[PDB]
Amino acid sequence: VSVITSEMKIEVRMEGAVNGHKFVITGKGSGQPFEGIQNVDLTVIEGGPLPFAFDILTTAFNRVFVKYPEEIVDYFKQSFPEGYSWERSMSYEDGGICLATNNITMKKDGSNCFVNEIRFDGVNFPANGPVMQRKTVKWESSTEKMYVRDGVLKGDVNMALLLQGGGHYRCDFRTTYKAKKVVQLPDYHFVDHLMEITSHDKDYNKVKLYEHAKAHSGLPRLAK
Amino acid sequence: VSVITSEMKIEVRMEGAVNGHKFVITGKGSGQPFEGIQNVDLTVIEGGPLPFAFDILTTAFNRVFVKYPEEIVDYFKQSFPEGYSWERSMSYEDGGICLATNNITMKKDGSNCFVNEIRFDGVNFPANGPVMQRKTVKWESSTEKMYVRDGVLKGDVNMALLLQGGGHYRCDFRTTYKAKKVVQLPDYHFVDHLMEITSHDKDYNKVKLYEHAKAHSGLPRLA
Ligand SMILES: [Mg+2]
Ligand SMILES: [Mg+2]
Ligand code: NA
Ligand code: NA
Repeated sequence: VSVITSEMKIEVRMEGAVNGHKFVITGKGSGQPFEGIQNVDLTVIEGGPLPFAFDILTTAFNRVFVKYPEEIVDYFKQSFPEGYSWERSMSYEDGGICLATNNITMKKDGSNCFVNEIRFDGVNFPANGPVMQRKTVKWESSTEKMYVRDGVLKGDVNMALLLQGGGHYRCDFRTTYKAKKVVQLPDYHFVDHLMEITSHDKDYNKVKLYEHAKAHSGLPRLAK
Repeated sequence: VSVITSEMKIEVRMEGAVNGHKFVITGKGSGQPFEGIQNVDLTVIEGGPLPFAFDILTTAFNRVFVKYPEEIVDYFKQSFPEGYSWERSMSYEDGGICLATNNITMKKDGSNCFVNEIRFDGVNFPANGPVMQRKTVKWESSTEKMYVRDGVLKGDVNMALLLQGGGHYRCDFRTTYKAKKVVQLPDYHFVDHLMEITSHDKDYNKVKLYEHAKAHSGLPRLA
C-alpha cells in the first residue's frame, strides 16, 4: 500500500565541498509524484559565492517524482513513509568526480513532506576546466537505465553539460537506491529526465529548479 | 629555502562518511621527513565501531614524509611552512569509490608540527563486498607515478588490497597536490610506498600506522 499523494512538499539541506571549498545549501519546494514533476527553490547559506558551476549540484537535491506506468513496479513510492536513501558517483570526462548521498524520509505529521539530508563532495576538477571556470549552460535531457543488483536498485545514466563555447562535457552517473524496508523489485526499465534551472541570481546564491521524469519500458519491438 | 627538520610531529582530524555512515577520527604521530618514515596513532571518536574496512582510510591520514634524492625536486618540502593540500579519488574495481581531501600546514609556534584537516567520503560499496564485510588484510606496497599538470602535481598509483580468502581487490588512485605558494616543479618521477597497520584493537577504534616512502627516477637503462 502506497501512502503517496498528488501534491507533496519538499525540504532539502545539502552540505559539502568541491575541491575543498565548503558550502551549505537549503531549500523548499513541492512536487506531483504521479505526474513526475517537481520544483525546488534553493539558497546558498554558507560558502557563497560558489567558485564552481552550480550545475554539478542540481541533480542531488528524489525518484519518487517520476510518472510510473501501471505495468512497471515503482521501487520508490513503495518505500514510504519510511523512505529510502541513495548513493551516487558522478565521473566527469576530464577527471573531475563527485560523490553524493541523500537520505529521504517523510515527516511524521500528515504534512505530506519529504525531508532530504544530502552530502556532496567533488575533487580533481581542473582549474581551467568548465566547472571551476563556470562555463556550463545546462544539463541535456537524459535516460537513466534501472536494474536490480543484489536486492537493491541501480540507476546508470550518461549525462552531458552543454558548454558556453559550444560542445559538451560528459559525465557518467552510477546510483544505488536503497529502500528502508522490503519492497517489490522492478524489472529492467528506464526513466527519462528533463530538467532546468528556471531562475537564479548573479552568483547563484538563489536558484530555482524544475524536473520532469517518466518511467518506461523502452522502444517497442514493432515500428509504428 | 626549506624549513623542514629531521623530527616533526603530526596531528590529524578526519571527518567523513562511507555508504552514509558518518565518522570522526583524530590522531597524533611523528615522522622523519628526510628518512621518509612516519607513525600515526588514531582513535575513532564518532561512528564506531566502523561497519567498513578500516584499510580504505589509512592512506588519507602527507608526501612530505618521502626520502627525496638530491637529483629530484621535492614539491612538498618546498611548500612549507605555508603547506599544501591534496585531492584524491580512489576507484575500486567493484564500483566502490572514495574521495578525500587534506589541507596541510605547519603550526606557527615553532613546534615543528603538521596539522591535517581531512574529509573522506565513499559510496557504492556492495553490501557483500570485501569493504562492507571487512575481509581486507592489508594494502600491498606500491609505486606512485608523479607528473606535473597545469602548474600543479599529480600522482597516480595502482593499489591493491590483499583479501582474507586470498586474492586481491584493486583500486586506482588519482591525486592532485597543490602547494599554497610558488615552488619549483619536478620532472616525471616515482615514489615507492610501504605501509602497515602496526596495531589495532578488535573493532579498529584504535589503530597505529607506519609508512615508509622513497622517491626515485625508475630503473636505469643499463643493467
Ligand atoms: Mg546558467
Ligand atoms: Mg586487519
Ligand atoms: Na517491473
Ligand atoms: Na626533478
